[PDB]
Amino acid sequence: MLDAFSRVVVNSDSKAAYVGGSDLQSLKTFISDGNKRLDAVNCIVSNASCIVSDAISGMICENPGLIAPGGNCYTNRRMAACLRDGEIILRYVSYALLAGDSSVLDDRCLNGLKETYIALGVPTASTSRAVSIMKAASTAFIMNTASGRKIEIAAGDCQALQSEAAAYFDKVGSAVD
Amino acid sequence: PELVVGNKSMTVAEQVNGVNAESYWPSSKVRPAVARGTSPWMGLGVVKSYAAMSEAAMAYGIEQQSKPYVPQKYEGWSSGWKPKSS
Amino acid sequence: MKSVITTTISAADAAGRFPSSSDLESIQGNIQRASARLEAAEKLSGNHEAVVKEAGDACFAKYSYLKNSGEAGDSQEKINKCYRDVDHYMRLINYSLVVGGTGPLDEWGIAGSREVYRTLNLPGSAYIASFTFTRDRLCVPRDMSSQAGVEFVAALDYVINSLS
Amino acid sequence: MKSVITTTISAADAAGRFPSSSDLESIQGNIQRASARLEAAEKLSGNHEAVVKEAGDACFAKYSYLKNSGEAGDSQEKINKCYRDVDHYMRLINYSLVVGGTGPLDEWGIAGSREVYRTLNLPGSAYIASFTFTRDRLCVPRDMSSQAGVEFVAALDYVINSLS
Amino acid sequence: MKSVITTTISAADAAGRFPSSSDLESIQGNIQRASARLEAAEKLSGNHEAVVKEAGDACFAKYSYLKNSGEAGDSQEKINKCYRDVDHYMRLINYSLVVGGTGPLDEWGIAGSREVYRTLNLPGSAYIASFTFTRDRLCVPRDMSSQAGVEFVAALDYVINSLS
Amino acid sequence: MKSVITTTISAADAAGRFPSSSDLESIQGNIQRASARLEAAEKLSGNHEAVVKEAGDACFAKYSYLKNSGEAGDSQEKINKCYRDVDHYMRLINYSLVVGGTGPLDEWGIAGSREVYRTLNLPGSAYIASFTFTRDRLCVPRDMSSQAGVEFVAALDYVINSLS
Amino acid sequence: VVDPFQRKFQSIGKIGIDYSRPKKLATYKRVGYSVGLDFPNAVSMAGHYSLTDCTRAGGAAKILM
Ligand SMILES: C=CC1=C(C)[C@@H](Cc2[nH]c(/C=C3N=C(/C=C4\NC(=O)[C@H](C)[C@H]4CC)C(C)=C\3CCC(=O)O)c(CCC(=O)O)c2C)NC1=O
Ligand SMILES: C=CC1=C(C)[C@@H](Cc2[nH]c(/C=C3N=C(/C=C4\NC(=O)[C@H](C)[C@H]4CC)C(C)=C\3CCC(=O)O)c(CCC(=O)O)c2C)NC1=O
Ligand SMILES: C=CC1=C(C)[C@@H](Cc2[nH]c(/C=C3N=C(/C=C4\NC(=O)[C@H](C)[C@H]4CC)C(C)=C\3CCC(=O)O)c(CCC(=O)O)c2C)NC1=O
Ligand SMILES: C=CC1=C(C)[C@@H](Cc2[nH]c(/C=C3N=C(/C=C4\NC(=O)[C@H](C)[C@H]4CC)C(C)=C\3CCC(=O)O)c(CCC(=O)O)c2C)NC1=O
Ligand SMILES: C=CC1=C(C)[C@@H](Cc2[nH]c(/C=C3N=C(/C=C4\NC(=O)[C@H](C)[C@H]4CC)C(C)=C\3CCC(=O)O)c(CCC(=O)O)c2C)NC1=O
Ligand SMILES: C=CC1=C(C)[C@@H](Cc2[nH]c(/C=C3N=C(/C=C4\NC(=O)[C@H](C)[C@H]4CC)C(C)=C\3CCC(=O)O)c(CCC(=O)O)c2C)NC1=O
Ligand SMILES: C=CC1=C(C)[C@@H](Cc2[nH]c(/C=C3N=C(/C=C4\NC(=O)[C@H](C)[C@H]4CC)C(C)=C\3CCC(=O)O)c(CCC(=O)O)c2C)NC1=O
Ligand SMILES: C=CC1=C(C)[C@@H](Cc2[nH]c(/C=C3N=C(/C=C4\NC(=O)[C@H](C)[C@H]4CC)C(C)=C\3CCC(=O)O)c(CCC(=O)O)c2C)NC1=O
Ligand SMILES: C=CC1=C(C)[C@@H](Cc2[nH]c(/C=C3N=C(/C=C4\NC(=O)[C@H](C)[C@H]4CC)C(C)=C\3CCC(=O)O)c(CCC(=O)O)c2C)NC1=O
Ligand SMILES: C=CC1=C(C)[C@@H](Cc2[nH]c(/C=C3N=C(/C=C4\NC(=O)[C@H](C)[C@H]4CC)C(C)=C\3CCC(=O)O)c(CCC(=O)O)c2C)NC1=O
Ligand SMILES: C=CC1=C(C)[C@@H](Cc2[nH]c(/C=C3N=C(/C=C4\NC(=O)[C@H](C)[C@H]4CC)C(C)=C\3CCC(=O)O)c(CCC(=O)O)c2C)NC1=O
Ligand SMILES: C=CC1=C(C)[C@@H](Cc2[nH]c(/C=C3N=C(/C=C4\NC(=O)[C@H](C)[C@H]4CC)C(C)=C\3CCC(=O)O)c(CCC(=O)O)c2C)NC1=O
Ligand SMILES: CCC1=C(C)[C@@H](CC2=N/C(=C\c3[nH]c(C[C@@H]4NC(=O)C(C)=C4CC)c(C)c3CCC(=O)O)C(CCC(=O)O)=C2C)NC1=O
Repeated sequence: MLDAFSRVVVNSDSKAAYVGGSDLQSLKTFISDGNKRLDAVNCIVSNASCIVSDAISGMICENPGLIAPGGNCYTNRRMAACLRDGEIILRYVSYALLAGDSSVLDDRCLNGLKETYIALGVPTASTSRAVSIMKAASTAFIMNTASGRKIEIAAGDCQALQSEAAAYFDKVGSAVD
Repeated sequence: PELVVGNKSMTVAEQVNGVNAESYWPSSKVRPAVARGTSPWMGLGVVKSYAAMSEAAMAYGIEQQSKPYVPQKYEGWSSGWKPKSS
Repeated sequence: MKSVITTTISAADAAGRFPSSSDLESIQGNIQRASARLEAAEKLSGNHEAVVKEAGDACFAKYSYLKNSGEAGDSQEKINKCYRDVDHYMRLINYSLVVGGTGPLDEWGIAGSREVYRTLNLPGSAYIASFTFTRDRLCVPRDMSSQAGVEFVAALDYVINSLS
Repeated sequence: MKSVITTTISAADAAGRFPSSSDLESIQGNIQRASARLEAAEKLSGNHEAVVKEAGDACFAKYSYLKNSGEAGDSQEKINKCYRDVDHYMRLINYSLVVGGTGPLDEWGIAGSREVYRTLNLPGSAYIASFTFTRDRLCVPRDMSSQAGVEFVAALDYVINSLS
Repeated sequence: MKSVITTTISAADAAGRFPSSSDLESIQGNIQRASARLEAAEKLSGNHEAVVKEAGDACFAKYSYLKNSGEAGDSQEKINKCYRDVDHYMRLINYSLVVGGTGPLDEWGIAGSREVYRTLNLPGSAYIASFTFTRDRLCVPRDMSSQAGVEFVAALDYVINSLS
Repeated sequence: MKSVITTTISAADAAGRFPSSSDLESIQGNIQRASARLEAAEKLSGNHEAVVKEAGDACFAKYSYLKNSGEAGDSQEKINKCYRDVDHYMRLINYSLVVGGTGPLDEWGIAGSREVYRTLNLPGSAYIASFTFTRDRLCVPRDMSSQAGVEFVAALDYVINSLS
Repeated sequence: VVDPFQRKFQSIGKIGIDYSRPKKLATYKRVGYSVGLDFPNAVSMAGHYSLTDCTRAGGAAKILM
């Protein structure tokens, strides 16, 4: 588990030197980025159950073969495990947004997931579709452009951070495929 | 209008309470209430709601209960079914 | 999928013992009460469509607010998902009547239903209204038989007590 | 009862280690965000009665069927239990604002609420309607403050995401 | 409203005289063919939903261009208007079927049909496709007596020959 | 998925060589002709529905026997599969216009189409009638542009030469 | 009951039936599904994968092999 700080430190350890100027300058841009990252994680957390509900329900409604008898969503217990997994994926993405580095997302959840969904017979393209729906919904919450919720924040540009969160969801969706 | 109407002279009591109530007489409505165009910034004075249900909560309830989706007869579920997919 | 057979096979297997006369008496009782259960399964497979239709109709007859604002069945599509779900529950009552335990109904219908239902805003009392409607729409001599009818009631009661 | 202090004390205790500078930075942040949280706690302790009253009123304004048949608030007694429950949830939002974590709200309110609510046929959507009404009845400059207002919204959103 | 009794009462009224034996024979024939008419009325009131369902489904089965742009029943609402209009038609076939003269079907449905359709853009041939589907589909022997079938087909034929 | 980029990267990779100036000139040409291709892709994404509808309408306008006996589109459902397939072909023409090679159209549409079409009794000449109809419904200055229009013609011609 | 060896080789069942407590991704990768491969009849297929392994049960890689 490594944040931004630990990434700078471990890279400087492989380089075998002290920390220096430019790396600390980029990390100063991280700390000044600061409350935008805080409020961003607050936006993705305080809507998260609803994101998971809408995303998995959208996954089923796009592809109705999941709910067809014999599909991997066809049962209550399969559906419960489905909702549970979508909740976990959004949880580790939120951890990767607090840390600023995807080492937590790589070590906790992404490691050994493709072989797991291969082992269970979970269709991978449907999972990548659900991850993509969580991506678009999550960036729509992070720009405060949701069509059902518009909460008050002071104005500021947040393109970079949205590209960061989209990079984590593309890491997950690229990882299951 | 007798040739058109035929036998359907409506009584005064039904015609007042009919569809054309506001157009049968328009005149004698006694003291129409008028709502003034207040600015939302200034509340202008002393008003107590004096209602069982709050003004905000009641407006919320009327807006939630507003218009029921009308189930129609022909989207009704048959024996078997397949759910349509977008 | 729990039944008499899987209970005594699972138990004798857990002891590591050959199946003694007690297991044989258990399956003896299974083939005693079998004819009643299969009678009720045959009749349920007879008129299931009218059962599900009357069930959902009384379900929206009680709770009309679902088709009002709704954070519920708010389209004809979602009412089709309603009658689909009642088809599933009657189909699992048919399967539990054929197996003769609550096995397939529990492992396919009941297990982890609660997370789905609290996650997707689905109230349980509407389902319970539907099943209590069907249980009140039973007949003592008319539609099934006395004793098999009791079996049917038991299964549907299990569903209600698993849902409330 | 989870907070900043109990998290870093519990973690450094789990390591068996004296509290390093990291824990000190954590409690430093606690005393940074403290003033906002205490502001919202003071104003919530100011007008709690109108908050609970408007909240429950909108809760029955949406779902009228509760006071109809009802397998719900079907007496003045049960409506008293209704507004008691909304008093408890607001009291726990106040407690979680003072502690500054979701500790007392989770361990007193959220833990095992689901068994009580599915056992006593209490619908969750009514509570959710109440809290979403309160969260929409917030103000950016008017009633609390911008920043602390955000803190309050977060707490209430946690309740909603724990209930749906 | 045309029937046997209204025609003969209006006839002897036109002569200004009391009803002779001829009008009595006419209403005697009315109470002869009555039971066949009302048998057809009972079965039509029985299964009207399936008749209208097959009628509209075959109506769009023959003509697909109704769901094309913007020329016809292209939206869900307009197709709902289709099914409710065929509901009115079978309701008027039931009404004139009870009366036994084509009076109420004429004065309610047929009168001013043509003026309404052209301005709106409603094709009468697709209505003809629906009714001729239901005309052909019915079996004289299986779901009713031979006489009632004839009566039903006659009424429906009137609809077609009054439409286009 | 073949394009300019994948061809020169795949070739220079097959040699095990760095990308020389020749590859750079190839991608230079890709970013030269890019503007035309993306113009035709934007306009195809504009009015694809009218294109597919007129295409299939002329497809059954030529070969009427399909909707006759048919061992072909013999329902409104199969005509929906018809217009779905023409939607897929136009969607792959869009994809090949965005990529700028025949890559996704060949690997998704053309590869293995022949076994499916000879297995499911689907004649190719009807598709070819549809595409030649769309290619005759092109415009020199009007709808797209001269140059990009030519690009579109080429893509559609490739489909025809892959199908006949 | 089942032998301690035999349980390692066998399988992991579905959740709501076979095991109440949900399982780590580690235990699907490491134990899982464990089938050995038969001796190759061709030169091309020999040195790519190991043969049946003893006292070890791999999982989810043996699917791909
Ligand atoms: C720490 C991270 C972490 C995860 C990410 C999950 C991943 C995960 N999911 C499942 C298991 C499962 N996951 C799903 C989910 C799916 N249902 C579908 O329709 C979709 C394809 C997909 C949701 C998008 C289902 C249905 C099961 C149960 C599969 C089965 O038993 O058939 C299992 C096996 C154990 C179990 O049954 O719960 C694991 C390890 N678990 C973890 O511990
Ligand atoms: C402990 C938790 C914790 C948080 C969650 C944050 C929340 C937070 N954000 C801001 C403040 C801010 N937050 C944002 C963020 C946004 N920019 C946008 O384009 C988006 C809508 C959004 C990111 C998704 C911006 C732009 C400001 C400054 C607003 C302004 O000054 O106009 C402030 C006021 C103080 C400040 O200026 O930093 C606070 C308390 N702070 C905390 O202490
Ligand atoms: C094997 C058993 C089995 C079941 C019993 C069902 C249970 C079930 N229902 C839904 C899903 C649903 N179920 C309903 C049904 C309801 N509509 C209402 O107005 C009523 C409250 C209620 C009927 C009485 C609706 C509306 C949805 C969709 C909910 C939504 O998307 O908002 C889902 C999620 C997947 C989906 O969208 O289909 C599941 C697992 N599925 C199964 O596999
Ligand atoms: C497989 C399960 C299964 C059921 C649970 C029943 C349920 C059921 N009962 C009726 C229909 C009926 N059910 C009864 C039964 C009786 N009414 C009384 O007042 C008596 C107290 C009671 C007998 C003890 C009657 C009389 C009808 C016809 C009229 C009615 O609706 O009451 C109908 C409508 C179709 C019909 O008329 O038969 C249905 C679906 N049918 C099934 O196939
Ligand atoms: C402790 C926390 C706490 C809050 C967050 C507030 C929330 C709150 N607001 C109002 C009440 C109100 N709140 C607003 C605010 C609004 N005006 C609008 O144009 C916007 C929609 C919105 C600001 C964004 C208004 C206008 C009223 C009065 C409503 C009325 O009387 O019609 C009331 C009822 C009592 C009153 O009239 O003051 C309450 C409890 N009060 C509290 O005690
Ligand atoms: C510490 C926190 C804390 C809470 C939050 C409450 C939560 C709670 N409510 C009830 C119990 C109850 N709660 C309600 C409330 C409701 N009436 C309705 O119409 C609405 C849906 C809803 C108000 C919005 C009702 C009616 C009961 C009694 C239910 C019954 O007996 O049928 C119970 C069971 C014990 C009892 O009967 O009091 C509990 C634990 N109790 C606590 O100790
Ligand atoms: C008492 C008897 C009685 C009837 C029989 C109907 C007949 C009728 N239909 C429409 C009106 C309509 N009827 C239809 C129906 C059609 N849609 C199609 O695709 C098919 C061609 C056809 C069904 C088979 C449609 C679509 C409209 C609306 C037309 C429009 O607004 O464009 C109207 C005009 C008023 C309105 O918009 O509702 C009337 C009088 N109304 C009556 O009062
Ligand atoms: C009120 C008037 C009224 C009618 C006129 C009928 C018309 C009608 N017939 C059928 C249904 C049917 N009708 C026939 C009849 C036919 N068998 C053939 O060999 C011939 C082509 C034809 C007799 C001349 C058959 C066979 C069915 C059943 C079709 C099937 O299930 O495949 C159905 C569907 C419901 C059902 O299965 O019964 C309906 C609505 N029903 C009504 O309510
Ligand atoms: C990615 C690209 C892509 C395509 C282009 C289609 C091509 C395609 N069409 C069909 C299948 C079909 N395609 C048609 C279409 C036709 N109906 C007719 O009257 C005309 C001759 C023709 C429209 C012009 C029909 C009717 C079927 C079903 C054939 C049958 O089942 O008899 C199938 C078999 C699977 C299925 O049944 O859907 C496939 C692969 N599918 C794809 O994935
Ligand atoms: C992406 C591919 C693409 C196509 C292949 C065209 C195809 C196309 N052309 C028209 C429509 C038309 N196309 C033309 C073109 C002309 N008619 C003539 O007689 C001239 C010879 C010729 C110009 C050289 C004309 C005039 C119309 C409008 C009237 C008509 O149908 O002819 C329409 C109907 C919508 C409209 O009016 O614009 C469509 C779908 N559109 C597209 O978007
Ligand atoms: C639940 C099912 C189940 C089984 C089927 C067995 C299978 C089994 N057998 C052995 C173990 C053994 N099994 C045999 C049996 C054999 N002796 C021979 O001469 C023959 C080749 C063969 C009998 C036909 C022997 C000899 C051992 C001990 C091997 C040794 O220690 O060398 C072991 C290892 C543990 C042990 O030592 O007991 C296991 C798991 N165990 C189970 O739990
Ligand atoms: C066609 C002939 C043929 C062979 C001769 C083998 C030879 C072979 N074994 C391994 C690979 C292996 N071989 C074994 C076998 C075991 N290691 C132990 O310590 C145990 C004593 C023993 C089982 C009894 C193991 C465990 C591996 C993987 C790790 C290793 O190298 O030891 C590999 C590398 C590829 C792989 O991992 O599978 C190869 C080429 N494979 C073949 O296809
Ligand atoms: C008929 C079957 C069906 C569904 C179910 C939806 C599901 C759905 N939601 C989306 C995407 C989506 N969903 C939400 C969340 C959602 N919107 C809100 O404003 C609030 C409060 C929400 C929870 C209640 C957001 C915020 C987005 C992003 C788009 C947007 O700005 O609204 C997307 C776009 C995916 C993408 O961009 O790739 C889909 C497909 N679509 C369907 O066809």
